Amino acid sequence: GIRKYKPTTPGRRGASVSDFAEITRSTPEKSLVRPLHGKGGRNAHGRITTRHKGGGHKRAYRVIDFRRHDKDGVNAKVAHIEYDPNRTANIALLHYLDGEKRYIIAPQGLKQGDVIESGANADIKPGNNLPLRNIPAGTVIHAVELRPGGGAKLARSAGVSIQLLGKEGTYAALRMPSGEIRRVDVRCRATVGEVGNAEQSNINWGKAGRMRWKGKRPTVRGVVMNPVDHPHGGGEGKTSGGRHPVSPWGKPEGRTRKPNKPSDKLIVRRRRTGK
RNA sequence: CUGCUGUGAAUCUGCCGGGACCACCCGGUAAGCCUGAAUACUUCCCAGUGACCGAUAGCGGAUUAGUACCGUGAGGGAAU
RNA sequence: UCUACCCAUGGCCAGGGUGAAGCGCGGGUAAGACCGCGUGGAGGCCCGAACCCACUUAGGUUGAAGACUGAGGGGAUGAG
RNA sequence: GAGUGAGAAUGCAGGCAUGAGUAGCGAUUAGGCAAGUGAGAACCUUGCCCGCCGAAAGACCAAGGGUUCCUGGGCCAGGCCAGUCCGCCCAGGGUGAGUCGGGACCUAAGGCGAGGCCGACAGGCGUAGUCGAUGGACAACGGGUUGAUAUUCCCGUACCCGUGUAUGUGCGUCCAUGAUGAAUCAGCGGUACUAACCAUCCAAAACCAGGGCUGCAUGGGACCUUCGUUGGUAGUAGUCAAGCGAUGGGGUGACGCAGGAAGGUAGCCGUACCGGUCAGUGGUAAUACCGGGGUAAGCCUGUAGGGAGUCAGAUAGGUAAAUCCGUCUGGCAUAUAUCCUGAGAGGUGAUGCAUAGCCGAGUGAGGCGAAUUCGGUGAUCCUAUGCUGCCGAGAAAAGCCUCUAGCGAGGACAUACACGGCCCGUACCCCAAACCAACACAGGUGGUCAGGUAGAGAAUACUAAGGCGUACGAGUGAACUAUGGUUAAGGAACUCGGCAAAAUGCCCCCGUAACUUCGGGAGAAGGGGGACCCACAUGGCGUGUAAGCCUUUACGGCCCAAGCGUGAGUGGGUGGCACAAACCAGUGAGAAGCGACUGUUUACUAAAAACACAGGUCCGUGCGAAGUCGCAAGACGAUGUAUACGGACUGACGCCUGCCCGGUGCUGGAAGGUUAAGAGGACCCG
RNA sequence: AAUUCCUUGUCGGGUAAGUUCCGACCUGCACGAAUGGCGUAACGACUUCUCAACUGUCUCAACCAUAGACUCGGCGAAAU
RNA sequence: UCUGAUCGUAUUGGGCCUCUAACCUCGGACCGUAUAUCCGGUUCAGGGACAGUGCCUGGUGGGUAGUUUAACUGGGGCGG
RNA sequence: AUCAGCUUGUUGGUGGGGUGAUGGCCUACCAAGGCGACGACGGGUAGCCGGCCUGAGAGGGUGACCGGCCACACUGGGAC
RNA sequence: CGGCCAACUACGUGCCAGCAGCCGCGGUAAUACGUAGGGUCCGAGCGUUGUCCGGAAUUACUGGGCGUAAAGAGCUCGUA
RNA sequence: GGGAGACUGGAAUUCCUGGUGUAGCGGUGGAAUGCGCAGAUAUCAGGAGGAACACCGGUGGCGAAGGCGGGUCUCUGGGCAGUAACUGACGCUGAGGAGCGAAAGCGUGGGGAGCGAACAGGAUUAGAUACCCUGGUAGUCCACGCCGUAAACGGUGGGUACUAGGUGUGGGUUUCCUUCCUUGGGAUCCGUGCCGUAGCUAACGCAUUAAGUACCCCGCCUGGGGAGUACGGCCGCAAGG
RNA sequence: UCGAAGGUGGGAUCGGCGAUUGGGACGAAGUCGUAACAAGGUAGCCGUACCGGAAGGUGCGGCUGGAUC
RNA sequence: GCCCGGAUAGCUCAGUCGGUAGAGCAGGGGAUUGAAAAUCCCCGUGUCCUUGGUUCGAUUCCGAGUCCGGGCACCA
RNA sequence: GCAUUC
Ligand SMILES: [Mg+2]
Ligand SMILES: [Mg+2]
Ligand SMILES: [Mg+2]
Ligand SMILES: [Mg+2]
Ligand SMILES: [Mg+2]
Ligand SMILES: [Mg+2]
Ligand SMILES: [Mg+2]
Ligand SMILES: [Mg+2]
Ligand SMILES: [Mg+2]
Ligand SMILES: [Mg+2]
Ligand SMILES: [Mg+2]
Ligand SMILES: [Mg+2]
Ligand SMILES: [Mg+2]
Ligand SMILES: [Mg+2]
Ligand SMILES: [Mg+2]
Ligand SMILES: [Mg+2]
Ligand SMILES: [Mg+2]
Ligand SMILES: [Mg+2]
Ligand SMILES: [Mg+2]
Ligand SMILES: [Mg+2]
Ligand SMILES: [Mg+2]
Ligand SMILES: [Mg+2]
Ligand SMILES: [Mg+2]
Ligand SMILES: [Mg+2]
Ligand SMILES: [Mg+2]
Ligand SMILES: [Mg+2]
Ligand SMILES: [Mg+2]
Ligand SMILES: [Mg+2]
Ligand SMILES: [Mg+2]
Ligand SMILES: [Mg+2]
Ligand SMILES: [Mg+2]
Ligand SMILES: [Mg+2]
Ligand SMILES: [Mg+2]
Ligand SMILES: [Mg+2]
Ligand SMILES: [Mg+2]
Ligand SMILES: [Mg+2]
Ligand SMILES: [Mg+2]
Ligand SMILES: [Mg+2]
Ligand SMILES: [Mg+2]
Ligand SMILES: [Mg+2]
Ligand SMILES: [Mg+2]
Ligand SMILES: [Mg+2]
Ligand SMILES: [Mg+2]
Ligand SMILES: [Mg+2]
Ligand SMILES: [Mg+2]
Ligand SMILES: [Mg+2]
Ligand SMILES: [Mg+2]
Ligand SMILES: [Mg+2]
Ligand SMILES: [Mg+2]
Ligand SMILES: [Mg+2]
Ligand SMILES: [Mg+2]
Ligand SMILES: [Mg+2]
Ligand SMILES: [Mg+2]
Ligand SMILES: [Mg+2]
Ligand SMILES: [Mg+2]
Ligand SMILES: [Mg+2]
Ligand SMILES: [Mg+2]
Ligand SMILES: [Mg+2]
Ligand SMILES: [Mg+2]
Ligand SMILES: [Mg+2]
Ligand SMILES: [Mg+2]
Ligand SMILES: [Mg+2]
Ligand SMILES: [Mg+2]
Ligand SMILES: [Mg+2]
Ligand SMILES: [Mg+2]
Ligand SMILES: [Mg+2]
Ligand SMILES: [Mg+2]
Ligand SMILES: [Mg+2]
Ligand SMILES: [Mg+2]
Ligand SMILES: [Mg+2]
Ligand SMILES: [Mg+2]
Ligand SMILES: [Mg+2]
Ligand SMILES: [Mg+2]
Ligand SMILES: [Mg+2]
Ligand SMILES: [Mg+2]
Ligand SMILES: [Mg+2]
Ligand SMILES: [Mg+2]
Ligand SMILES: [Mg+2]
Ligand SMILES: [Mg+2]
Ligand SMILES: [Mg+2]
Ligand SMILES: [Mg+2]
Ligand SMILES: [Mg+2]
Ligand SMILES: [Mg+2]
Ligand SMILES: [Mg+2]
Ligand SMILES: [Mg+2]
Ligand SMILES: [Mg+2]
Ligand SMILES: [Mg+2]
Ligand SMILES: [Mg+2]
Ligand SMILES: [Mg+2]
Ligand SMILES: [Mg+2]
Ligand SMILES: [Mg+2]
Ligand SMILES: [Mg+2]
Ligand SMILES: [Mg+2]
Ligand SMILES: [Mg+2]
Ligand SMILES: [Mg+2]
Ligand SMILES: [Mg+2]
Ligand SMILES: [Mg+2]
Ligand SMILES: [Mg+2]
Ligand SMILES: [Mg+2]
Ligand SMILES: [Mg+2]
Ligand SMILES: [Mg+2]
Ligand SMILES: [Mg+2]
Ligand SMILES: [Mg+2]
Ligand SMILES: [Mg+2]
Ligand SMILES: [Mg+2]
Ligand SMILES: [Mg+2]
Ligand SMILES: [Mg+2]
Ligand SMILES: [Mg+2]
Ligand SMILES: [Mg+2]
Ligand SMILES: [Mg+2]
Ligand SMILES: [Mg+2]
Ligand SMILES: [Mg+2]
Ligand SMILES: [Mg+2]
Ligand SMILES: [Mg+2]
Ligand SMILES: [Mg+2]
Ligand SMILES: [Mg+2]
Ligand SMILES: [Mg+2]
Ligand SMILES: [Mg+2]
Ligand SMILES: [Mg+2]
Ligand SMILES: [Mg+2]
Ligand SMILES: [Mg+2]
Ligand SMILES: [Mg+2]
Ligand SMILES: [Mg+2]
Ligand SMILES: [Mg+2]
Ligand SMILES: [Mg+2]
Ligand SMILES: [Mg+2]
Ligand SMILES: [Mg+2]
Ligand SMILES: [Mg+2]
Ligand SMILES: [Mg+2]
Ligand SMILES: [Mg+2]
Ligand SMILES: [Mg+2]
Repeated sequence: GIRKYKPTTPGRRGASVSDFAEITRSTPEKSLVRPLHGKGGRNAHGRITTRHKGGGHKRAYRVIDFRRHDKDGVNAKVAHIEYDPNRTANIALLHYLDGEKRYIIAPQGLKQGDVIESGANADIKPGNNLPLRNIPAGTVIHAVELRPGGGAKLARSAGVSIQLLGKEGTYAALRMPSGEIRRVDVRCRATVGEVGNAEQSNINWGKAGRMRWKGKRPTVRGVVMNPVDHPHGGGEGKTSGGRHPVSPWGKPEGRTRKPNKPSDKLIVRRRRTGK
């Protein structure tokens, strides 16, 4: 759920925080943690290539299993649900009967002690991962591969899910969280369920400093820059920019998907805008 | 004459040049290679010359001179 | 090697206030909501040194200083 | 034949005038006298005083500097005066490490980068690697000594890596003691070649206007075959048992922020005891006063605190194997049981070292040397990489431990003796005239120690240890300027404006409005008390010794007179103009505009109403995405996946956000009009 | 009106006196709904107006001390 | 053979559906390789004569670059 | 009730004081009580009664004179 | 002296001047206006205003109501 | 069809994809905006998605009222009859108070087919901020809160006893006639309708389901307007109650 | 010690005036529509919401205190 | 003040070529109605602001004057 | 279909 802060200070008025109710353990698996460091939005040239990044809390990477392909038939039990800094969803530590320990995105409703299984023979129960071929149409799924063996790429953020609409030949038709309908190979893997932590979107961060903790630097509006800095810059007093809205690099607001991408053959229709 | 991109021949009745192009004459024999001398220059070494300078001149530098000193640095840079 | 921003790894923030959530107990009820009393120690929270700023004013203005000094001023567990 | 004629280009170089014997001589501490030295003394030396700093202007470092350090000498440059002095000049001397700070150890960001990929060339990136501390690991403390170094030399006592010899205990390759487990022959049931048995489904050919045969398909039991069962051979021959053990596997290393409480110690304040003083004053001979009232690492011991279940069977998940780790099943556990970890107390180290004083004797060296108990207070240091809470969820590698793989005939451990322990730094300055500042410059410079009395305090006042008086002085009641001080009566009449001053200020009680997002507003406002002495008081509270009580007798527990410390209140008295006494230390109230708020900004005339902000909407983006850097490769976005990411405008919150798609963008469409190169090649011309 | 030229608009309030300020009117030169409109508790070294207290800001200036100024000795510039 | 309607044999262009073999894959596995999210090879699984990239060509193109933007004038601008 | 909470000598106790007398009447200590929708605490109005006026009565209104109580004596306080 | 409510006609103005407790009377023929004659009720008094009760069963105890006139809480549960 | 949760079914509207196929479709009192000719409407197939549940289905059932209808399953409330086994007046009502409470509306997050305030055009008209037409946003739907009103009506407060009958219908019991046919008929208990006596009512009407005859408790009225308004207060995010 | 009057302070509460501004009632023969009463020419009314010079219009749910059949 | 555009029926607006003055509303007379309004049918209404000039002829093509809308009156 | 007022 969401816990609302009391208005004891201007910075806290209106703000809220996760109740972290699903969290069972406060520390990660040592053997599944890798180091991570901040990039500040700078690339190999040391140039800022993504603005508004830097200054966030230090965090470590939990190795998430996005393939789940080498454990068909080996059941696992959910040992813990824990917080991950690197994504909106929570993560579930699985103990396989192999004695292997792996992290997976925690689906909605998955509790400690549940049994999870993988592969063609698995039951259609939240957290079970199996080829789309064996997933009946109409089911809600997440963490879907784009290419067989490529690893889960779609529907990974907290609360999101994909609906498997149907199967025809080698392809399954999927409705994306965005609403776009697209085809994927039926050999591609998916996990049954929605993604957990769906309440996170309702959090009111409350104050500038908390976004700084999350690594977001301030965004200066174009209209308050000078012409040399931004096409919207300039003018005496307040202005609307003095021209059609453009990026800081002058690109107009239009479609930016490249024409004639090969994936255009797999896309049935694009998302609808302003429905 | 020559680069890149397409297209793409004939072995002497051949082919290529004679300022679009054609004919006729003339010259030559492409898509293989090598080649001394006459020409250009002087960090450095030797022997000399000047209706050239003679210490604010002549080299930035006749004197610890690319030194002292200035500059983060590239670099600037004396005076005796 | 100034300055702007970022990355990694360390350090620093006298003293004094206020009293969030949570927890516990007692009222209250059919159970609650709710209400007292503790415990608790939250916060770009409060007052205020170090420290970081530079709001007002006087002096300096061939300065002690190519931007400073005195007197007050702001932030001071944090976007430090 | 000309580098041939200067008065001027805010011309250039050198020398030198004018201003002028003028302005200055660089803080907010301050010097004085006596004596000495010397040609010369306000400034040098010594003594006695005075003053200043004392979270520093004291003490120790990093960075930086580079001989500035010590001794002797110098005094025509330098020092804002003089100079016998100097951070200046000259000569000589001075820096000693297995343990300190680094390397020979380890990695972070980042750098470089074998091959490599990309790029006309130049080059751009980057893999394996290899560097790179601000972090990880790793062995020493106290005292003494030189003119100048000292955890480095010496003394005392330790600790950590190596090497050789000797001696003594067990452990063994070959001998042999213990230990397991596998091939194969032979006696048995369900897989199951294959011909059939049973149940069930279908119609080629099909009869007639529903009926049969045959074949096909599926499931069950059964012969061959094969797998499994249990008798022999085969513990026959194999294999394993002493240690070393990874470059490989697994643990640990291994981590945030806030917040106490508790238990300690350093330090400080007293005190038993010890040594000693009479400071020419009215009183004060021990009753008063002054000085001591010390001592590390290490090694014993294992308290407060914190942290943990253990054994057995199975396993190939851990890029091979595993007795290790992980996982799953069983049995036994809630104990002050056991073990790990760990402040401190105590013991030892220490018959030593050190010290208040006292001898003589002055160049200042040397000898002798007392007491050393008990309490109180108390850390920002230690237990603590702990514990509790929270969300923003908090390096790596080596090292260490363990596991096998693999090495193995020799090897492990203990004691004694004799030895090795490399390289670089080490002087001195280091909040400063020795670093950054052109200067012996009121600026700047990270870290470590933190005495006392007032006090909440690292504020502030005075002051101890220690360090300074810091480099022009001497005079003098001018105006005037600066910096402080006081002011009759009036009290904003000043002025653009209460600018600047003045005022308020502390602690404990009482008492506090509109409005509100119910948190606030609020220290709202307004008001009362505060000194000293005595009594209550041989009281209350903290601490806690003797005695006493309990016990799991120990580094136990309970209680506790005395002793020490310490408020708060009540009553009475006493003194002043004043009791927050000095220093220190909110002015308050009513209302409007703008911005919600804490923040950010024009280094050096603007700090704001500008920027940011949490919140909102739109647009883009389906994934080496969109966007951005790049010629590319590649990178960031993101080890993210539409509850995400980028861009645009708006800017907490409350109530709301109307009409226009003609213009110009953006999105979609393609029936018309128009339209490139490429195709075509009529006809015409030479 | 941080927007109003005319304009010190007009009326009310505050003052002995108010081109500023507060409340209104609407004749909006030339407001207006995310270059958001209208409000808003809390917050401000922002800007504006009023009051209490307080004062050398003033009526109106006087006196004291220190650093310069001034005198003597030493050193000894500068712009022009 | 011609006004013109048609069928099959060639030649040659346009569209559309497929196929695999060029080409592509930051999809999997394996090897070079002790080490290796580089790179290369092998192979499997997908795209596929499309895409990408040469050359030629028409658009969009203040994203960037070089430049232009007169004179007269009772100062210049505006007007003329 | 368009007035829901009020009270700290306030509610009770003991030892004193006080009065003609009982009693927080006063006082020191001790206990934490007392009064309230059977309207406490507030606000408004009013001297009360025998009676009078009206009315079939019940009731409504009223308190001049006469008679009984109470209260005050320019306003507020005090005692002798 | 219209009806309540005892007591009527003429003249004068004609929605004027005026009357009135209520309903209502005055618009050139008024028993309601003004005057006169007559009449009626009271009489040293008669009228008017104010005030209270009655009529008012119109706060209904005696002594009223709530389907449609004013009036059943939107519906339950339950405290005194 | 009393409530709650979960899952699920088909018809139809809309959209999408693809055939077939053209030039009209759509709409009205009559038209026009509108949708088409870039391939609509119509017709066929497939897909998506949301909302409401035809027939059964009634002046019938259940619920305190508001209300409740596709199916299935799970959890759960009330009512009625029969039997008198049990308790032994434990009852009734209820100022304040608490809870529930259509639709609209409000907050946050989803969803959005159809419908549709506002908003556009078209038409009508003197005008037409309407009625009619074409579109169309909040909303209507879901999750969790808030709001607390309706002609929330039987315009009829709750409990109890009594006072001619007749006739429908829903849920139980029982006696007879007997085929044992059974809507055969009777009696009885509990609902729900119609019609009618007595009695009541100003009348209309009510009439064993009272507005009759009586007892207990609550709420409410006191001429029409001003006004269910102002002020104060309480509640609410606001609207407002 | 207690203590009238007096002083100071921040609030309670009851009123009066107030530029400007809200609605209410009444008034003669004014202006604009025609919403209600008949099916009042779109049945009316109730709650609520949005809109419009005004009456009022429209949506959602409700009522008959609704005509014709 | 400078530069534009205006000025036509009672009102609001077209017209322009040098040979014109036309629309909607209002007004007047009929019709419809018991009577108004709405509606329907016949009618009337012009220095084309003033002013001079060109021309055979001016609403029209020039210059001037009055009145009225727009864009400007700036830099120290 | 339309049909306001006195
Ligand atoms: Mg790099
Ligand atoms: Mg951004
Ligand atoms: Mg997370
Ligand atoms: Mg968010
Ligand atoms: Mg911004
Ligand atoms: Mg700007
Ligand atoms: Mg630009
Ligand atoms: Mg502007
Ligand atoms: Mg979006
Ligand atoms: Mg040629
Ligand atoms: Mg050659
Ligand atoms: Mg010479
Ligand atoms: Mg020279
Ligand atoms: Mg430079
Ligand atoms: Mg240098
Ligand atoms: Mg703060
Ligand atoms: Mg700054
Ligand atoms: Mg000066
Ligand atoms: Mg300062
Ligand atoms: Mg201050
Ligand atoms: Mg302050
Ligand atoms: Mg502060
Ligand atoms: Mg904090
Ligand atoms: Mg010359
Ligand atoms: Mg000369
Ligand atoms: Mg000269
Ligand atoms: Mg001179
Ligand atoms: Mg002079
Ligand atoms: Mg002078
Ligand atoms: Mg001087
Ligand atoms: Mg000095
Ligand atoms: Mg002397
Ligand atoms: Mg001196
Ligand atoms: Mg001092
Ligand atoms: Mg020296
Ligand atoms: Mg020396
Ligand atoms: Mg010397
Ligand atoms: Mg000298
Ligand atoms: Mg000198
Ligand atoms: Mg690296
Ligand atoms: Mg590289
Ligand atoms: Mg290379
Ligand atoms: Mg290294
Ligand atoms: Mg280091
Ligand atoms: Mg030394
Ligand atoms: Mg970790
Ligand atoms: Mg004496
Ligand atoms: Mg010890
Ligand atoms: Mg001793
Ligand atoms: Mg040293
Ligand atoms: Mg220096
Ligand atoms: Mg200095
Ligand atoms: Mg101190
Ligand atoms: Mg200090
Ligand atoms: Mg100095
Ligand atoms: Mg001096
Ligand atoms: Mg003086
Ligand atoms: Mg004075
Ligand atoms: Mg005075
Ligand atoms: Mg003044
Ligand atoms: Mg003045
Ligand atoms: Mg003024
Ligand atoms: Mg001031
Ligand atoms: Mg002051
Ligand atoms: Mg205030
Ligand atoms: Mg006195
Ligand atoms: Mg601000
Ligand atoms: Mg603050
Ligand atoms: Mg601020
Ligand atoms: Mg500035
Ligand atoms: Mg400033
Ligand atoms: Mg945002
Ligand atoms: Mg890209
Ligand atoms: Mg936009
Ligand atoms: Mg803005
Ligand atoms: Mg387009
Ligand atoms: Mg004004
Ligand atoms: Mg005025
Ligand atoms: Mg105003
Ligand atoms: Mg604007
Ligand atoms: Mg808008
Ligand atoms: Mg806008
Ligand atoms: Mg704004
Ligand atoms: Mg400020
Ligand atoms: Mg002086
Ligand atoms: Mg002098
Ligand atoms: Mg192509
Ligand atoms: Mg340009
Ligand atoms: Mg050029
Ligand atoms: Mg010009
Ligand atoms: Mg001019
Ligand atoms: Mg011009
Ligand atoms: Mg007594
Ligand atoms: Mg009275
Ligand atoms: Mg009566
Ligand atoms: Mg009579
Ligand atoms: Mg009565
Ligand atoms: Mg009466
Ligand atoms: Mg009545
Ligand atoms: Mg009744
Ligand atoms: Mg009624
Ligand atoms: Mg009712
Ligand atoms: Mg539900
Ligand atoms: Mg179609
Ligand atoms: Mg169709
Ligand atoms: Mg009840
Ligand atoms: Mg009630
Ligand atoms: Mg609703
Ligand atoms: Mg709304
Ligand atoms: Mg809603
Ligand atoms: Mg919504
Ligand atoms: Mg409710
Ligand atoms: Mg109601
Ligand atoms: Mg109803
Ligand atoms: Mg009702
Ligand atoms: Mg009844
Ligand atoms: Mg019945
Ligand atoms: Mg009846
Ligand atoms: Mg009745
Ligand atoms: Mg009313
Ligand atoms: Mg109301
Ligand atoms: Mg009110
Ligand atoms: Mg008024
Ligand atoms: Mg009507
Ligand atoms: Mg109607
Ligand atoms: Mg109508
Ligand atoms: Mg009606
Ligand atoms: Mg409407
Ligand atoms: Mg309706
Ligand atoms: Mg200007
Ligand atoms: Mg009319």
